[PDB]
Amino acid sequence: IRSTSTPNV
Amino acid sequence: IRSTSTPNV
Amino acid sequence: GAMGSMERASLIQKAKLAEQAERYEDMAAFMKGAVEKGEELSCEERNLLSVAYKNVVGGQRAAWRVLSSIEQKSNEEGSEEKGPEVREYREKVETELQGVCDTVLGLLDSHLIKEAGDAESRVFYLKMKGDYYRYLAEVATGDDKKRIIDSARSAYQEAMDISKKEMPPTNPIRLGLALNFSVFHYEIANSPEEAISLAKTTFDEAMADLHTLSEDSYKDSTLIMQLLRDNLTLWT
Amino acid sequence: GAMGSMERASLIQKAKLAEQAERYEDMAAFMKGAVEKGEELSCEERNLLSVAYKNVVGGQRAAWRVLSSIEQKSNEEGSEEKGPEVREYREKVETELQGVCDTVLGLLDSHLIKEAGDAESRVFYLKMKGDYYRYLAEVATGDDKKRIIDSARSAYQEAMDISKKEMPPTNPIRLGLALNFSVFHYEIANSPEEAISLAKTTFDEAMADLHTLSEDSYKDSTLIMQLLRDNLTLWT
Ligand SMILES: *CC(=O)N1CC2(C1)CN(S(=O)(=O)c1ccc(Br)cc1)CCO2
Ligand SMILES: *CC(=O)N1CC2(C1)CN(S(=O)(=O)c1ccc(Br)cc1)CCO2
Ligand SMILES: [Cl-]
Ligand SMILES: [Cl-]
Ligand SMILES: [Mg+2]
Ligand SMILES: [Mg+2]
Ligand SMILES: [Mg+2]
Ligand SMILES: [Mg+2]
Ligand SMILES: [Mg+2]
Ligand SMILES: [Mg+2]
Repeated sequence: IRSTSTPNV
Repeated sequence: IRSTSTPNV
Repeated sequence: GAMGSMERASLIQKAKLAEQAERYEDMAAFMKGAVEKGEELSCEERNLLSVAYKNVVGGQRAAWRVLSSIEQKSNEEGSEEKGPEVREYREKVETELQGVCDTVLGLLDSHLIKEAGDAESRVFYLKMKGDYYRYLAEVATGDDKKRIIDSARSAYQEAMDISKKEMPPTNPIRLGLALNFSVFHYEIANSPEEAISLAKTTFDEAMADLHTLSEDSYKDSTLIMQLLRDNLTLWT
Repeated sequence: GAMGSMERASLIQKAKLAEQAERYEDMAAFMKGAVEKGEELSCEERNLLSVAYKNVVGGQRAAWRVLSSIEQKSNEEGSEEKGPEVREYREKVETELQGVCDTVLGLLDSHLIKEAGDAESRVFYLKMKGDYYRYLAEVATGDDKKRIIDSARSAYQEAMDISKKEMPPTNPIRLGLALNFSVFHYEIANSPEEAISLAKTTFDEAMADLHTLSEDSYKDSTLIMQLLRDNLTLWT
């Protein structure tokens, strides 16, 4: 449903 | 490794 | 404290909302607020209290174990000295865990257990007392480790005696108590044989009583029985 | 505040421990303590600050969305009135989220951004500023919604201008900024076409520069490029 933003890396 | 105790239900 | 001005029904409503939102610290504070209104709790409200605090302390226990493992690795030969930070932070997490256990124990002592007269309520609260002493025992290392272990044992034993006289062998609270007392024996009391005996006798007596149950009660009892079997598989 | 008496190196050490223990509120408080020592942060320390606060606000955003959905369902025709509790609790969680965003924005304003002169540091902190205004925008409904949206846009745009002049198109910070600005355009600014254009141009320019990279840098850049492609798949 919601767009993906930067993840934790 | 550790024994299982009651879970949340 | 901070929940004194909220209605009991609104505290229960918000505990259910906090459960849906996976906000377990909030859920626990709402349920502590509800208990402090002074009225007895129903079965569903005991469940909300149990779920909230089990999730909070479960996070703390998991964190404590990660930090204790790092600390133990630090204190072995060959390990470069890193200073007091690992011990300090494990201590911080330990102190917070102890505080949550003391909060729960305080609610049970003031005054949930003394007002609990039906078997389901009294056995549940005495099991809870045993569980939170067990969590204190997991982190205890001082001159009170033996008394903490004995406190857990006494609570579980009082609950066991009531459960065996007042509930059928398939009752979920009776089964969950016996599961957690068997975990006490194996993981805390250095009594693996007592653990295995309890788990086997509990499983066998429940199996023999399953024929008395409805389809829905059967599903509930067999879930916990599978946990007893998983532990017996692990221990044997 | 409470971390004023701890050494900077001990705050960083404990932030790493809190990460391993999945204690993200503690991690954030340790890193806020480190920033308040006044010294610039290295790349690894910016990562610890970013991971801590993203995990804290990410929990709050997830909780807020669950509660907002329940509240919206309550306000439809056919819905029995349940009282002010759902709105009150959504407000409580919203206020806490706003507080975390204001804390991060305050660290960036006092004084991380003004001392950041290298491209990696300045672009990272301006991206962070855009992200936390974006989180405020997600919950904004009043007379300041437009100014909050414009604050996010301005921060992202300043970061974009520096990134395009100072970093290669495969730099992970440059890629992550463009990913999150494209999310801003689609989810906040009602500009899906600008979102798709940005994500496509970013992906194409990175693809063309992959040949310049080592194996390890390649793996880093292609990870974020896959996120741009996942969004383009979602949006088209
Ligand atoms: C009806 C009643 O009082 N309760 C409290 C409970 C329902 C059961 N307990 S428990 O710890 O006894 C338990 C039994 C079985 C399982 Br699978 C899990 C926990 C937990 C709270 O709800
Ligand atoms: C070296 C440096 O300053 N940093 C901060 C970072 C490493 C990168 N950022 S980020 O938000 O730019 C980001 C880029 C790429 C990914 Br897959 C995730 C996040 C996060 C903190 O670490
Ligand atoms: Cl500490
Ligand atoms: Cl509230
Ligand atoms: Mg009242
Ligand atoms: Mg050495
Ligand atoms: Mg201690
Ligand atoms: Mg110093
Ligand atoms: Mg109706
Ligand atoms: Mg508000």
